[PDB]
Amino acid sequence: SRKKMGLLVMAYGTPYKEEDIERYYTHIRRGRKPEPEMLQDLKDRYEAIGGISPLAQITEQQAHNLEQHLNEIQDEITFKAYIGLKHIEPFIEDAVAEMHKDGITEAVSIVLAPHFSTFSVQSYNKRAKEEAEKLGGLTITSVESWYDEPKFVTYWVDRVKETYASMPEDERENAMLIVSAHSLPEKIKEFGDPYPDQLHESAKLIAEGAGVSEYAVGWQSEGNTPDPWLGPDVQDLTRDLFEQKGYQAFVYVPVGFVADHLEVLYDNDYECKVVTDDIGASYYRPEMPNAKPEFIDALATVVLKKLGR
Ligand SMILES: [Cl-]
Ligand SMILES: [Cl-]
Ligand SMILES: [Co+2]
Ligand SMILES: [Mg+2]
Ligand SMILES: [Mg+2]
Ligand SMILES: [Mg+2]
Repeated sequence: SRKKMGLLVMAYGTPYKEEDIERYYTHIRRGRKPEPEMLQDLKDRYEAIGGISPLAQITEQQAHNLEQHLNEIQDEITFKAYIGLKHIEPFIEDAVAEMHKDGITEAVSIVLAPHFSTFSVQSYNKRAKEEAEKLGGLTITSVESWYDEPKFVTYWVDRVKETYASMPEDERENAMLIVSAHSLPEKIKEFGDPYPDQLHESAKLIAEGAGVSEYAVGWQSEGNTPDPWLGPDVQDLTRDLFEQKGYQAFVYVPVGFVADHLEVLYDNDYECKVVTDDIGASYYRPEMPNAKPEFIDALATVVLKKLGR
């Protein structure tokens, strides 16, 4: 009775083992192999955050729990998850070819990043669709953004409320909430890319829901292309706000990220923590969504809304 549909779950990708780091960052750096000192530094960072292998496992669990949950909560469609990644196998093109090979004719896609950008989401969506077109007989409907899904907002609102409630009274009245996403080159503005506006809306929605009146928006994890990247960076922002108003606690919500990956476990929990430690402020960073049931239900809702179900 049920209609079969592919569920294409797309993400940046993460290395699967230490020996993957070289090829992974080469791919990110557009063919430019990192120098030996950069490779060793990267290996050290991954060791510092508890190792590499749990990273890719999170994406796999998110895709599979999403598949199973979608299949449980409605009775019209049977979904089959396929993971397509940007910077490591299985690549996006590989996943589409496999759906096509398995006889899938209709699919829905979603990127594991809630905010639309021309650089990331649009590019993944275009690549998926071009491959489907090249093969023929397979169509894909693509989710473009989902930062504004109530259930996803609620996830972060609830985590923020819990954090502020755990604070001693003096920190609670002198805390600052920093809401962030991965920086992109500023030149996306040339196309009217709504990515920065969507991060600001994410921050508004989360702060409002949590009852937090003092918050700011920052960016993190900028690459090293020559042209300017979106700022301010979370490290500079933290220090600027501290020098400005003397906050005693900083709460970091990297809403652009969905998992315990390097850019959270290192770029927040180490790099921002260095700054808060230096200024004598408390550091808080609530749990990332990962594959938790509340997050999986939000993602399932997004997918079913996109399909008009
Ligand atoms: Cl959409
Ligand atoms: Cl959008
Ligand atoms: Co990055
Ligand atoms: Mg080894
Ligand atoms: Mg929308
Ligand atoms: Mg960095």
